Amino acid sequence: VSLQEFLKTEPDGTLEVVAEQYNTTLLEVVRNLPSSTVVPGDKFDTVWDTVCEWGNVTTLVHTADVILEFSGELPSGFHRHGYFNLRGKHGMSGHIKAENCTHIALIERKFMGMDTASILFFNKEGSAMLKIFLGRDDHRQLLSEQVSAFHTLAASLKE
Amino acid sequence: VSLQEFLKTEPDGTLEVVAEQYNTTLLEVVRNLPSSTVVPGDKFDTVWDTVCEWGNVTTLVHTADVILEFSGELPSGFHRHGYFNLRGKHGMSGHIKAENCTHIALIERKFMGMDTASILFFNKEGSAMLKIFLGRDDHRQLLSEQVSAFHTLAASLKEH
Repeated sequence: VSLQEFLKTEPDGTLEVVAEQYNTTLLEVVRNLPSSTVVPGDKFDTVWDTVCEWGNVTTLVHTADVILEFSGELPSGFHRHGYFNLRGKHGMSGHIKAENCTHIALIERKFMGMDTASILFFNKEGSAMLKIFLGRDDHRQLLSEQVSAFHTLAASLKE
Repeated sequence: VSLQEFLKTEPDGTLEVVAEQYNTTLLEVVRNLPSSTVVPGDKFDTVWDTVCEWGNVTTLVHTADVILEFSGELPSGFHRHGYFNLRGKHGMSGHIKAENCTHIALIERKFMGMDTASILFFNKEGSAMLKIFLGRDDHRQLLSEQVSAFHTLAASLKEH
């Protein structure tokens, strides 16, 4: 089966190993998803500044040996000398080489039966440099008000 | 000219640049610092559980394109199926492949004239998988109560 008709079931797990199995990038897998919106990285400020208004979200960084995730409001930031510098908001700060972000995707899919809505920031190799996931309530369901705002952003970008 | 001689006089920037400039690993640079304590990765639980008592610290992860840092209390965690899983309370959670941590270092040095005190967790290639830095006050000075606790941990790591 080719990649696009394969991603039309719903993979039993993460999108990263689908990319392996087809000798391709995470970005190429995301493009072939049933429900994804992919835009160039010059939409970074529009996407970032929009999510900053959504309330508590989860920001995630993945390395070979660590996953750190931060639940809370997305900090605002400013550009200086190639860096996007986060302003310290109740805990999380740091910097992003935002000009190395060449693509951004908004994704909706099931992950092990769980509705998910995420924003993926891609580097020039087609791999993820950062992920943001929508927040959840006490019964582990998405916050519908955030889902609505996410849908508004996807429509404004593309769809 | 040699690495240890070069480090006896405080480099003007980060320690990775020194390893870059010397074509070696960050761990080898850290070993040759004037003020460092290096222990094996089996001290992970002792180090982690100790820092969890220190108050607000800064935990940092560094990738090619992102640095994220979290200021606050270090979350406790539990081991399961090879992961150390954080019980994220006030924001930061996640998981660490702690059995891939082969060395831990406690470091004190000046960074651009600033006293700093850090804990570096190393992978088997001798590079950093995670960093924890001591907290600061509004004048950007270290919290001396944390520095004292850091010194207590370094002394205890030198028992074995």
